[PDB]
Amino acid sequence: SYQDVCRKAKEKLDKIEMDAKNYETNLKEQANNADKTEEYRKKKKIAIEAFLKKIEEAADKVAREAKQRLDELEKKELEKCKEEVEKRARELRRRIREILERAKKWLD
Amino acid sequence: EVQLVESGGGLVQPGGSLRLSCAASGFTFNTYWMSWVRQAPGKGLEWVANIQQDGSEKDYLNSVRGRFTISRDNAKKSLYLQMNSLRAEDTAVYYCARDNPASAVAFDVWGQGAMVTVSSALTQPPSVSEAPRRRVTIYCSGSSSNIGNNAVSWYQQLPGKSPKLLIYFDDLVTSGVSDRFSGSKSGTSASLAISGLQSEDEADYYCAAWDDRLNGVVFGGGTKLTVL
Repeated sequence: SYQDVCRKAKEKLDKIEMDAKNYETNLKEQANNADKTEEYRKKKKIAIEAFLKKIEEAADKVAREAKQRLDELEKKELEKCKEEVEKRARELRRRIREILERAKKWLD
Repeated sequence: EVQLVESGGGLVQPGGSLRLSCAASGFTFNTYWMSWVRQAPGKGLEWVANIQQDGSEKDYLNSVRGRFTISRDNAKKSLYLQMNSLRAEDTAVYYCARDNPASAVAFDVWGQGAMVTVSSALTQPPSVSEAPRRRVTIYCSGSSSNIGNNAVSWYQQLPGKSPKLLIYFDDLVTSGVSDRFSGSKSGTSASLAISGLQSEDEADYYCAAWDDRLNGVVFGGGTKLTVL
């Protein structure tokens, strides 16, 4: 069902968003407590970027497959869902960038 | 301190019921997915269930559907597993686990396990070996519905200990885990490479991934690593 595809996509994006939120919450504790050496700051920036790339890839995959799934179903409201999924992914990508911007500030 | 403590284990008759509980502390329990994973005596890991932050979604191992119920009470920071219609196949140590990142289906915190007595999709090599300071690789062969489309996790289990997450999202290393453990995924197979082998690396290693067809987490059969 197109409505089920939409709901499941929104649920998956909420799950990824909560993963990014818990990641940032734990990162606030990790950066503030660590010995911020030149090697640590270089390594932690890479680790954060690697983690946020995985989250961004996961959200991109959800939006891409939902858009494809809906395009096939219309060959059997829909565009409203397409817009909300695109909107959620866009908002999630802005959130991911903002976590990376703040992490770079706590490390320096 | 991030901790998960299970209780409620015991001996039950076949057809009976038992309720396990898990007390969580050291983290915001209400913001995480939580899970149960079991291990029959002398056997490999087998995932049982997941539950979303507020109970909006539940995932189950097919063989426990209609018998088990996962639930949580965020005020009491507790995860539960109500087990009904018990069978001999359900005898196992049941581990309470945190599922984080939930989008990677990775069990990043494990409890010590509660023992319960009622009285294949992923292929791994049964054994791998090498001398200290050398390297080994452990394959994990799957299909398009699991490894092909979903993030792979790797776990290390030392004798008499709970499993520990090493790798998640196919190749991200858990914070605190040595960078000599590395993961990779190509097509429908995954690999864990361990270089700089130490005597403490002697353990069973398990891969896992979500499977779209089985609608659940699948684990490999495990690999016993021996250090010469």
